[PDB]
Amino acid sequence: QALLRILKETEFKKIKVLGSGAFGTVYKGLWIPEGEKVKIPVAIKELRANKEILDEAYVMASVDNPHVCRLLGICLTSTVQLIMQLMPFGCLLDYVREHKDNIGSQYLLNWCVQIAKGMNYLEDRRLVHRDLAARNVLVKTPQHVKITDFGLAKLLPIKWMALESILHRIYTHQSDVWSYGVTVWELMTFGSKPYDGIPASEISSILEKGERLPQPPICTIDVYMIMRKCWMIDADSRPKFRELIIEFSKMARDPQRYLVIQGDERMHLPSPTDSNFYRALMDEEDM
Ligand SMILES: COc1cc2ncnc3c2cc1OCCOCCOCCOc1cc(F)c(Cl)cc1N3
Repeated sequence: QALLRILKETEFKKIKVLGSGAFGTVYKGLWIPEGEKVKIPVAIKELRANKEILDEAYVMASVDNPHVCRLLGICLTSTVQLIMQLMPFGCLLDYVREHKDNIGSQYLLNWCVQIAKGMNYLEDRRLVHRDLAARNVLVKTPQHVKITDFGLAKLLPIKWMALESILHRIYTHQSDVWSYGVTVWELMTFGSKPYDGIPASEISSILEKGERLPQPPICTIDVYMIMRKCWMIDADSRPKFRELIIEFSKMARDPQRYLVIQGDERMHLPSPTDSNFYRALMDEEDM
């Protein structure tokens, strides 16, 4: 395909390590096009059957949405190194932790809109994410986040999975809606760990008995009810992503009534001069 570039070992180098998961290790790298002197920053994930890999990979490189990250290139040899575009701000989970007092309700609600927009695109393409979490939402600019780690799931998180995924390994677009709720909960708690102190082996036990994540202190009841319907036992009773896009888009038009944060009227707001400046330098895709 013309979308997944197959790279040689000799045309890219790992430079600095950025993080790891229980799947692979993410490096900041450099691509040196053959015959050129430039060095282009890329992100590289070295994972811990080659045809199966390439096939799932083509499926990945076929995502064309402003809020979904595209797999750009691959190098199948010693280890499976995956190449995508570098996001200098990092993952959305770390971003809300380092800035846990200077994030206003306009940003948080718009992030919820965009993640749902990206998830809705995955459902239209009939692709199940399987690993949605704040750690797997990247920040391109503060005004533009993107969902990442799409396919790595099958190519290779108890507290984010739905009960039916935990009990029966059933992953559907509605179990992704459960995962979306936990991702939204994480953002409204500024990066708190869900079920902190609870062993992962016991989560399905507490889920069956009716307990859910408690109400974050900044959430009104309108926002918390959306998160609670995402955790209904009946998977067909959970909201659809298209319904979530509409609901968070409404609340983003009056952020102060649905989120109570201290100084929200003193926090930075996306400026047109600022949004145009970010676009010309870091974010030229369509939107
Ligand atoms: C500025 O720092 C970063 C820039 C990045 N640019 C692009 N992609 C990244 C980046 C990760 C960074 O580090 C922050 C913390 O690490 C994040 C650990 O979990 C998120 C991993 O999600 C991925 C999945 C993948 F398949 C591929 Cl290929 C790449 C990434 N991650």
